[PDB]
Amino acid sequence: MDIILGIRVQDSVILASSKAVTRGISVLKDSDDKTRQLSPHTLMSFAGEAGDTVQFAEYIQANIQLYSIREDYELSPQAVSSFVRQELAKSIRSRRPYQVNVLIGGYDKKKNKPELYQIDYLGTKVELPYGAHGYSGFYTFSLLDHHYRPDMTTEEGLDLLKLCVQELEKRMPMDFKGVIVKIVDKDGIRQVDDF
Amino acid sequence: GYDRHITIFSPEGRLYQVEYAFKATNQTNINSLAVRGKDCTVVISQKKVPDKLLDPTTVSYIFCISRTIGMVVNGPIPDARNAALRAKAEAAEFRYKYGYDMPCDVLAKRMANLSQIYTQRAYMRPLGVILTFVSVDEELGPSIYKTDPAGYYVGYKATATGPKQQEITTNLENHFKKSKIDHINEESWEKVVEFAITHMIDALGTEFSKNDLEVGVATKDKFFTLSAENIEERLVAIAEQ
Amino acid sequence: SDPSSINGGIVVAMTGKDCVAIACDLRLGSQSLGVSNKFEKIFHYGHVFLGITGLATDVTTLNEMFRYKTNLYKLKEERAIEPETFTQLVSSSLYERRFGPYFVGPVVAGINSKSGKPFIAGFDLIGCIDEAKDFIVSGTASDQLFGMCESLYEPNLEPEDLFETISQALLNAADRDALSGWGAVVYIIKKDEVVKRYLKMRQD
Amino acid sequence: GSRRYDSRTTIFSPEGRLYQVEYALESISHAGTAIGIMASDGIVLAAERKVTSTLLEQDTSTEKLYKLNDKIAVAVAGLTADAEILINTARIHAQNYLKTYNEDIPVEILVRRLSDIKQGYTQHGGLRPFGVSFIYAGYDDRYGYQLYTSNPSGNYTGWKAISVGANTSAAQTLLQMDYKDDMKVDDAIELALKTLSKTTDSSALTYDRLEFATIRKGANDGEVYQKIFKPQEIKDILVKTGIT
Amino acid sequence: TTIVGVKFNNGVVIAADTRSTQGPIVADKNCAKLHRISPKIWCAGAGTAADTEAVTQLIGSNIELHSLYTSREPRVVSALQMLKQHLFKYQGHIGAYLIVAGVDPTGSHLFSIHAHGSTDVGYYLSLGSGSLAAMAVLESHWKQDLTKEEAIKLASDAIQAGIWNDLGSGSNVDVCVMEIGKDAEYLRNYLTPNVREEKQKSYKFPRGTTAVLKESIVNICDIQEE
Amino acid sequence: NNYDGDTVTFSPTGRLFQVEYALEAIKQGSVTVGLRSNTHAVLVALKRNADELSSYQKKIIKCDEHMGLSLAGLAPDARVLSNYLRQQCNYSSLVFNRKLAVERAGHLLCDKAQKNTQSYGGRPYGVGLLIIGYDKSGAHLLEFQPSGNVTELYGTAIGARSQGAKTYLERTLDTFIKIDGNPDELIKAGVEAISQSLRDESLTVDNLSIAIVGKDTPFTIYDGEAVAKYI
Amino acid sequence: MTDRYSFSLTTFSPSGKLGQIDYALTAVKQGVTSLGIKATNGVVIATEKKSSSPLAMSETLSKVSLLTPDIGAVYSGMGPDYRVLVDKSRKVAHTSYKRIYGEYPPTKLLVSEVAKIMQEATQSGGVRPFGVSLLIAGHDEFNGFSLYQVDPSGSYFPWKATAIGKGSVAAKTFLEKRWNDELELEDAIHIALLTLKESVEGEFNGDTIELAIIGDENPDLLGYTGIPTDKGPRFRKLTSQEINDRLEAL
Amino acid sequence: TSIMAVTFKDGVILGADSRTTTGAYIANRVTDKLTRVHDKIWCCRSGSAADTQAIADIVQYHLELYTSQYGTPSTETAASVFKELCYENKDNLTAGIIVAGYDDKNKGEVYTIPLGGSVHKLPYAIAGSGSTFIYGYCDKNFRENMSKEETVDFIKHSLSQAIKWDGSSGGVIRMVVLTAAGVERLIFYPDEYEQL
Amino acid sequence: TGYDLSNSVFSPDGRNFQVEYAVKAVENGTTSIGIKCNDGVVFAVEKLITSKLLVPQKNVKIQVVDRHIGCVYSGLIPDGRHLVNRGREEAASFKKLYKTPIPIPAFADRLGQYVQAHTLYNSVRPFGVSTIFGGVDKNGAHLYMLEPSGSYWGYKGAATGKGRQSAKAELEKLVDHHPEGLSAREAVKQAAKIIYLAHEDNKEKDFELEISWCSLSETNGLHKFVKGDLLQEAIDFAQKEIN
Repeated sequence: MDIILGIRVQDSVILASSKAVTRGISVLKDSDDKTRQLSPHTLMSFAGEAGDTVQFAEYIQANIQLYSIREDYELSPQAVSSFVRQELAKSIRSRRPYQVNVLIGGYDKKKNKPELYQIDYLGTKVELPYGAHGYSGFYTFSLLDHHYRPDMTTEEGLDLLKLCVQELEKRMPMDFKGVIVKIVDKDGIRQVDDF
Repeated sequence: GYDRHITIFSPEGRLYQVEYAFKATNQTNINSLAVRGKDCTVVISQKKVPDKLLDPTTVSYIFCISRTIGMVVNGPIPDARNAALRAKAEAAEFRYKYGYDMPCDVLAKRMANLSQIYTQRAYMRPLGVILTFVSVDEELGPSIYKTDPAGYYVGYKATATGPKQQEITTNLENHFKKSKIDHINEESWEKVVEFAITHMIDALGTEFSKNDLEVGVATKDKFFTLSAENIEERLVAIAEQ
Repeated sequence: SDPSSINGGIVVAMTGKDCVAIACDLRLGSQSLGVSNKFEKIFHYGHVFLGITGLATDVTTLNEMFRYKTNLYKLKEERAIEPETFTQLVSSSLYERRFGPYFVGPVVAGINSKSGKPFIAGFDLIGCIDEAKDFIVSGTASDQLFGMCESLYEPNLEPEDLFETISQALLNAADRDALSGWGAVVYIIKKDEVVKRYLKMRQD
Repeated sequence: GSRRYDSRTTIFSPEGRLYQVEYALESISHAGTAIGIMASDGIVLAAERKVTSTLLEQDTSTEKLYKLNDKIAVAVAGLTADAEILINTARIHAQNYLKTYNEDIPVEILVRRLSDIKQGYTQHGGLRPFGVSFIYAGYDDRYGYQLYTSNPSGNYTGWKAISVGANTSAAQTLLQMDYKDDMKVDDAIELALKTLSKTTDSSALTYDRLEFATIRKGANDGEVYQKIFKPQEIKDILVKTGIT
Repeated sequence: TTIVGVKFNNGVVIAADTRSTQGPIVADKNCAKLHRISPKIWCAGAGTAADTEAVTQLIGSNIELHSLYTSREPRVVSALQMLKQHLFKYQGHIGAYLIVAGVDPTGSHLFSIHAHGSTDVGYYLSLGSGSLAAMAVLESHWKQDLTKEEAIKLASDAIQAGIWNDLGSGSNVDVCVMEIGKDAEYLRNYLTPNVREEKQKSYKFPRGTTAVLKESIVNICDIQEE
Repeated sequence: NNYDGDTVTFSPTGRLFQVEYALEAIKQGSVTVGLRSNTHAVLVALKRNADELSSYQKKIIKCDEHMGLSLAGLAPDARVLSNYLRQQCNYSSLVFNRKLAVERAGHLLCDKAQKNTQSYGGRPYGVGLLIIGYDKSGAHLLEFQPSGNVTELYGTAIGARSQGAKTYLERTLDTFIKIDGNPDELIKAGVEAISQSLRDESLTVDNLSIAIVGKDTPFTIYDGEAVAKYI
Repeated sequence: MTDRYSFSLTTFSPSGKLGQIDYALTAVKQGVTSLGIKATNGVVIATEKKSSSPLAMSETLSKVSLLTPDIGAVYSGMGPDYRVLVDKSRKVAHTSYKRIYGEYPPTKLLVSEVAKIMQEATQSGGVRPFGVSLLIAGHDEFNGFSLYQVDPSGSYFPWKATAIGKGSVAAKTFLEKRWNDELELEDAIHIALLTLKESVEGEFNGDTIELAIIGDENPDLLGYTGIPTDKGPRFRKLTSQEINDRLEAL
Repeated sequence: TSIMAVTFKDGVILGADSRTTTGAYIANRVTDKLTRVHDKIWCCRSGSAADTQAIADIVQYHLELYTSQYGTPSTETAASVFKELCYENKDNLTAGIIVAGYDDKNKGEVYTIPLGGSVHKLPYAIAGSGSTFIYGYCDKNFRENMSKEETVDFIKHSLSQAIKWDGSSGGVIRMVVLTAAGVERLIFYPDEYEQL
Repeated sequence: TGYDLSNSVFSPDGRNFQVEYAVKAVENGTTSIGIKCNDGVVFAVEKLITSKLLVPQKNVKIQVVDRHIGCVYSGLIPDGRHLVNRGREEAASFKKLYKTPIPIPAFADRLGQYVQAHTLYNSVRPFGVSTIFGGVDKNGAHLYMLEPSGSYWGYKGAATGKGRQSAKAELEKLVDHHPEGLSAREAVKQAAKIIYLAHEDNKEKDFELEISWCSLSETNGLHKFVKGDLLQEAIDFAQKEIN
């Protein structure tokens, strides 16, 4: 299972997702992202069921951008989090369950506050200082709680993350092959090239 | 224009079509009397068969709806068969959903509501017929309800129906003011058939034999209609008195 | 495993003299991993309080369901809805989907303003009205809670006596249970004011 | 079939116009007069209800003011009947939105929904159009106080004051003399009632012919309040302005 | 659970206990399981507590609707025949186990109905989880041509039979008497046995004993005028 | 008139206008004839051009291998009738392994035609057919009006100036019903029949169409050279 | 078929009227006179029941219907229309309220359902509007007693007292004078008969007049003594016997 | 549950027990298993008490409607009614119904409807759970045509053998007599017959 | 008026104008009769020969319903074939559910409600046919004649079509010379005579006689076409009586 980490630093969100795409016995491809930029000021990362994960990502990406061109103005990341929860609710009673766990991090421009939310697959949004899904949770929830200071600057936060991969690598049983990192902060959405 | 060919308000206040259904009623020229006894209800209707070819056993205006409920219909026979069928279905339906024979009152009220939807809808015409339902109910006794193409009804102590009904109307009025009882007192149901037929000959003035009458009688737990032998034998008993 | 045990949570409520008190814990997990130290499982529509426990998601959905229903009422009748009335509504939404139902256990506590009566009620998954005039427990340490309160609770209490009982009873039970703890919140609801008080309590 | 009974309520006339729609405008202008004034510090809604005798109930009246959700109200000009159905649907829509995005509907979107509903009676279905025009008073975050009016066709637009109902001619001329931007809620309340005093054909504007309501974002810090006066707070504010 | 129903000469008496159990843990010590279809037709219930109480509500409205519409007292049969149909439409998932009783114009009646849509009459029936216990006492003492005052004695003892030998029977014993041609009488808490023995001492604590973190006053009152 | 505008409205004369307007429409089309003995049935049809450069339209539709028709009237509405007749022939053979009796087809086209004049928002099918076909019980020729009446004849013609062919066929009635197993002489009778109804337009090779179904003869359309033998 | 009665029958006229809606209020002006007065502790509604003919007895006919345990109704206009409305009125009251809130509707909500029926009957084509005015009088716990008047267009207003029907204009100025805001239950009842006697010319007996109150709770008519939380019904039609007494007090 | 019905010269006599078991515990001890669907055409229900009782009313409805439009229905006709509901809903309803009726035209007739659902006219039928143990006694000793008195005995002794060897059968025996003379219920308490 | 442009709107007289127009279109049709025997029924119809180009005995106008009910009609011939189609549905469905051949007073109501139906809505056009239909059951003979009203009645004989007045006359003669009924083998012969004489008024073109009967005794209650000898004799017996 793919790794997918969150952490909410003092004025930025750093999301990180696994590169490995492993269908069947062989690793097909090893440079594929698992994230879709919703809005100029929202990023959504996703992993879970094969093949479901992709369909359910564009399905949200379209419907959200449609509300943004209808009103010439993007919904606050606070609201965007709720909309996802809604469709993941409706899908567990339906004939087919989707089975996708998602992290929404976005930089709230009105409040001038960065926010993170963890929406598990049944359908539960929960605001969190930091989180994860999968087996990732077991290994990084203890490493983060030791060292995370609310005051950290964007650059402490990167250097915390680089401890967290190198952890996963010792204990994990499956390759994941280094992450991609992205920053979402007040100034737009950029990517660190250095793991 | 538009109003005098379908069912919407005139600038009058008066649905034309609806009112025409009432003129429509009296096109068969048949006169009906229904009186109540202590234990029964009688209703009698002239039976006039216009030809030698027509068979006299199939000419009717009394229909048997359930065990305890007969109905006499007044007017054009297409509409009558539509009312009869529809009545029957309802009869059946009631008994299955609450498990006891539909009392008369309920049936009368049901075809009145059912009448009502026909005048408010635009594409159904209302049926040109006046319905008289008779029974000995289980808790109320002898009963008459008479329902009207609009969907009006009310109960009655006796009733008249037809073209020449004003004669019968006013004959009956004299009778109940005099006696000061609701219903003909006599206990037997032979006896109140006798009163009924006699009162008819006298109200329209014209004599009637065994082929010009058609009797229904309703007692407690059985409705029956009388054959030409029992109308004839009852006309004998009338002349001897 | 069972849908009801996948995040724990407990809710207790008691009536007292001229006040009621409702209380839960804060913990929202996914099975053995505890996820978050926040998360309220009490919500309040007018001067009614509605605390819902059990299966993670349906707590939430079923909350923006009662938000939606309470709202439309106060626009029709131009008042705030009365607890006696509210109890009927919770049964009636529940029973609507009989099959595939919500795995919840909601508990109502407020005061009728028109008569001054305190008044509590309980439910189940399927959802039936549970009358009482004592106290109602709910959740996954509902068995464990049930003895504890019964023992402590004195028929009728003063608003700050009451606050001692529901406290020790709510604490001790959460420390004999695997999916609860992590602080607890106790509300005391009087005819005029609501206090929200956090409880100092052993993590683990 | 139904050829002889045809009413063709949606066809263009040679003019380029729509007949039943013009006729609905007419209807709305017979009705009792409502006026709106947006201030920099609230929004006022003052309405005159009609055909009133001392014997009619006065205190428990609603025919002209209806609350939508805590920040938005409407005043209604035209058939009461028609207007109810478009309120029921609107209320449900407001709430729907709240159950999906956990925040209140902006005033813009709410009016854009109602106008489409109205449009759609005049596209197809041969239904007769509604006998309604609203005033919407609202308060969101991204524009402040916003006032909107809507037409039975669909068309809706923004204002700094507007009225509808009877004597919109008489009312709108006075209003262009007298608006100013400093306006306070005490200034705006005054300039409202008085316009209704001059344009009422009644003997006099009085406290039994009014319904009245404000929305301030002031009044208890920033938290948006709504006040629908009781008939004893209108009598006191009819005496503050000395109409009596 | 124990609900008996005994006919007598002029009427019918329906009686129950008040203990409502959910598992081995005793949910609620009191709970009137007597419900009211209509002013002279009571029904009490056994089995799943949600599924009676919902289905007693639903056949109430329609009989209450139906009674105005035909403008006469409602008749026992009708409620019974309606139930019978509604339950049969779901293949017996609705775990209803109802005694419906009542008087009306056409006499005394007393029926039983099991989840699949089976229906019986009898002069003394019983349902619930004690029922076997109750059923025993009935089959000896019950005889024909009972009065009122005797028959209630027979009912209570049959419930008491419940109380002592069935675990899911406890606490208070309700009754409700219906007799032909009068109003029906509800006698809640007719027999109270096993009052709770007193505690050995008080458990009131000292004010200030439980440590708190912090407080707030969170005002639910709608936005205030100023 | 005043009752014509609706098909719904039965007139205070006692004839439905619309159904007479349908019936009128065939008399304006191209002329056609069919006649039959006991061994063969022939159709002869006049094809017409839309001007000079236009090619000649086809009036004779293969419905199956022992049936066919010709049309005269609305050619669009003919393709709808004839696609029904397709389905129904196959339907019988699929399910019950049975060639559709010519007789049986008659009611089934009537019934479907009737259905579309009583209902509102219909209009008659404005087209007449001659149905010929050789089945188990011998030769038949049924004539389908747009009214819906199916009639079984020895000969007829429908279309323009057909009385001329009738008149001719009632002289020859007794000749050709005795001609049996002589396809070449049977066909000759039909070509001569259409010459009488003709007002100009001498039969060339691309005016004439000849169809014959017979005892052992599957339904075969002749054009081109094949009708140069029978001019 | 091709049923196309879809298009609304009612239209607006060039003149800003709703042509049918105006006609219907004529059909209300011809029906029989009835009234409602609201007091301090009760309401009274009254009409006359007039025999169609003599042999008829209008006992069976009721122009006064209980809706719910607290909300009674009386009409002017068309016979059938009043009846069918009342049955749908009941049915909807138990489906969209009574099921999903425990208690019977509060007064002023049930009217809002009644009105939403009447709206439809002019919007969805193929049906002419209803031809009746309802009074709906009622009483719930929070709002006190009340009275509401419902037109066939869909407009409803609360009232202090009102009449409608044949001699409506007449009766109405007679109510204005006599009404005051301090009225025993009793004294409302004496005004009702007096006011019904001006504009009526038929016979005056208990069997052609109908009186009915919303008053206090009856534990006589409870149906089931022996549980105090139930208080029992407020609507109560007045018996024939009582009326003949009140006719010495005309 | 032992139900039988037997023809004689003057009509047909239907005879039943009244015990209703559910496993060990007897539910009801006095169950009427003889049901009226016309006024002179009676039935016996066996199998699953729910599935027949629901059918028992729905059959009662179709017939009551057919009376009011066409006049009385022959016993044959009524039997067909049970057929077309059992044949279509055969999956989930498990019904053994015996339809007997006395026309005045062709006297008493019996049809049985086994569980598959099919009509079969017979001059006597036996059905139910308990009846298997009495197949042999019935077959030997059935005389064609009898006097009313004998039949009442042929059915008393039959059912009493059934009660004795079956756990699911007992109580009192109810009999219904269909003749021209009307409908007579006869009843035999346990002391009148376990000694015989 | 404007009631003649409409369908099924009452006029001020009570009359429905459309239904009275339907009768006009019957009077255009051919003559047809039905004679009720002591134990069966006979039908006959007059089939105008248009041209020497029709094939003898293929355009038969007597359509049988189930296996024991004959129907014959006059008025618009397509309408009739639809009224008959419909009766087949009603037949087969009654037999599936109750499993006995449909009774003839049953059959009469079913058709009747279906006629009648087309005067409720004004979107459908009323049926321009009058049908004589009937046959035999276990109660015996019954005969019925159906109108565009939605009316039927029981008859001793009946007649419709162009020459129906001629027929009705002669019919009554047959009831007054036999107050005890006409029996089966005779009634075929009389049938012919009433058709040849009713065709005196329609004597524009030749015709063919066509007869059918269903009788308890002759045919076992089924219907059949009269053929062979007894058809031949009855043709010769009519033709010598009008001369």
